Amino acid sequence: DFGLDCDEHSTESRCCRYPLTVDFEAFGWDWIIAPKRYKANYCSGECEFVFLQKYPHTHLVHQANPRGSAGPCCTPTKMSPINMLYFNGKEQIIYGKIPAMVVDRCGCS
Amino acid sequence: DFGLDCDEHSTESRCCRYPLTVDFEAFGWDWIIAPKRYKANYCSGECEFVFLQKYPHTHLVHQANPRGSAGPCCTPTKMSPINMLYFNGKEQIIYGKIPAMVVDRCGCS
Amino acid sequence: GNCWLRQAKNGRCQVLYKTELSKEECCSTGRLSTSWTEEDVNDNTLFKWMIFNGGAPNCIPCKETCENVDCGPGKKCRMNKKNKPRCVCAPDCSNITWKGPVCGLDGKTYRNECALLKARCKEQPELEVQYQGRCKKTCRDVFCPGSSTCVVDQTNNAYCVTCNRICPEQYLCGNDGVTYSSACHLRKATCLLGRSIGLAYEGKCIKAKSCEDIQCTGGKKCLWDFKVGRGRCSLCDELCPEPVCASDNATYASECAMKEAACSSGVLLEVKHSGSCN
Amino acid sequence: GNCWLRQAKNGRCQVLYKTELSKEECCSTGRLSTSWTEEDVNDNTLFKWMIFNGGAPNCIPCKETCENVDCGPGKKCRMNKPRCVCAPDCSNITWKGPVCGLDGKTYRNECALLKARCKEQPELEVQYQGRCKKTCRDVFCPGSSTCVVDQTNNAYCVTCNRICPEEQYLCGNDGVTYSSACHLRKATCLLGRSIGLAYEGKCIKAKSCEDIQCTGGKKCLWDFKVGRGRCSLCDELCPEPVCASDNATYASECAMKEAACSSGVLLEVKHSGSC
Repeated sequence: DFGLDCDEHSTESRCCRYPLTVDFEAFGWDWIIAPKRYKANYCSGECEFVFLQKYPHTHLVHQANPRGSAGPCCTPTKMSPINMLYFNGKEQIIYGKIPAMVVDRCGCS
Repeated sequence: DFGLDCDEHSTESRCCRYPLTVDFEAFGWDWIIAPKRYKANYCSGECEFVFLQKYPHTHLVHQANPRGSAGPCCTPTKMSPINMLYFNGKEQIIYGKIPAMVVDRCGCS
Repeated sequence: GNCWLRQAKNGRCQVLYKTELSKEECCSTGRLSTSWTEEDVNDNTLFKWMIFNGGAPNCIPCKETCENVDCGPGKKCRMNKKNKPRCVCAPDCSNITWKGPVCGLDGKTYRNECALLKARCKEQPELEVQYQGRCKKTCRDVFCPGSSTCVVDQTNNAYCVTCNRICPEQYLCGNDGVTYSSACHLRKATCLLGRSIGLAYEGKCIKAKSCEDIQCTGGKKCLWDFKVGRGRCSLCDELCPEPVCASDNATYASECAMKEAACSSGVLLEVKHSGSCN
Repeated sequence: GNCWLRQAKNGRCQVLYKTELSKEECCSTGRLSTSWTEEDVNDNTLFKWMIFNGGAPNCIPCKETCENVDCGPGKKCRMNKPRCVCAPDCSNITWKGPVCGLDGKTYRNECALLKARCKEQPELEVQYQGRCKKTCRDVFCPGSSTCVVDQTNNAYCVTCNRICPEEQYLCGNDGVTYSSACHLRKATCLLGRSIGLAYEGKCIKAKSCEDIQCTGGKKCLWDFKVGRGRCSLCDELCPEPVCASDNATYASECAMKEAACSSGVLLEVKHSGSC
């Protein structure tokens, strides 16, 4: 409830999380055994005023408006791991939990 | 040792942390007793390839290039609080840690 | 007033969504947590409350009860302990014929398929049954569904997986002394074997009689396996931070220290068992 | 080869900074942790090692001893690998004893506070000499600063803004009318402790809550100890037990506040723990 989820049917301008399936075979990640595909999701949309901002720093910097400071951008504020079975660099079969593969939540930073 | 720090005299194109002082009086945040000023810093610079990316999710979304996805942006990957003394909404003197006021590290997300 | 994505546990509004909206506009969807505040205030006042006072006060939740809440697929609305509507996992378990435990992809045994579907919904969105029954050690009497096949990981856990049966038509030498024409081929054969074979070195296998016959590359060093009479190129670049008995029948303080000694001496060492050889 | 921001604890390279450059290029700044790998490889292979294998192997640290390292202002290089340690200039400090940091913590001396500032807390400075104190009794603030206490009675030396721009009347819990928030804050600051806002508008000589009309979704709470009311938000929820001023025990401080809000009776904590 900390973020917005959208889909293809949404008409949402704000920073929002959308669906996306990643298919490893199609990406060239041929060392992965399982899973073959997974829902990674992604973040998209606008960051105006302080909408969807969790950190006071963000708007403090925007008002200070210093040189080189771009506007805030829509970005993951929470990530989740996925469990994978894959071949390591020695071609051994390894089960491991791989951090930060999935976006759980999007916000403006 | 996880990020780059830069000053006005850097010729660093990549995502980097730069200094910035925030002055609460100048901002008109007049409920703040102390401190009057602090070092907030800010993030600026380019994010190409997989440079300065901590999360594998970032480049995976890039490869897929779904509608609405913007390239990775240079953003805080680590924030710090500051101790503050201020008047709360009841005008009581409160000491507290205010989270995410300072950027410690910048990265491409 | 202002529209917020949530009422915090302290009861105040957080996560600004929109400004200058009436309640009717802010609350016009089925989204569970959306909340509203009446007051329109200048920026600084807003910041004052959001940052230093725990959120905007007089936060009014759009949904006071389960009426009109749209939890989405496989979820239902139920009032919680603090009397607030909540979306809770309610998977349809109605068409499930298998009644016993199941082994999830995560390698964990679930009580039954209904419990796995709950964990999928609650925590692990990529969770699925990989095979029926409890999870197993070794592939003995593991019968994988359909045309998937059994392999074990580094801890002897059994998984049912689909082997990449078709490689695209970079030589490697496996620790089995077999030359493979690519990674894909070595991986395919590994999958069919059901356990790691392991990469010995890049290029074609040679009938080495010692490490002198093997020219490692990529900053690797040759380790000789005296048990099988074949060599192996290993990185030897890892640093070390439970004593083990190695295949040389010596005790080392750690599996990591054993690897350091293997690397130093050019002799392949494997853990025989835990604790001192003596 | 590839240039990396650091060598991890496992010895492998992490945090990709630049690709296709030579050791001398990568290693050409004063950055302590920068590291290099020789092999240029295709993208997927690179991702494979970074994500699934603990980083890029055969990581070669640029700086293996202290020579050529730029630790920056306040710090100096020292072998532990080489490491940048905090070494503030203390040779110029006159005061010798404990000091109270702006963070409210006592430091053994100013030099220790300096090192903590360099190491952990960039905003850290001395607010007054000696140990941090409870209450403002015998706290002698330096310069133009004055003492105030926070919600836990800790003393701070601060600079009480004394300039207010002369419609926004407020009634303080002291029964005094202030012409603005700025004035109430100034008086509070001068008093040395919270006075607090009773309600918007000028104070009225109220005899009960019926005499006070709260504004903006607030409820009147009557203080029977002093015979004055205040308007409180009463909007907070409760997600150690206390003994309240009604001499009753409550499961929590805001359970107490909830009871106060329902009854219209101001309640304060007498002490922590059951009555």
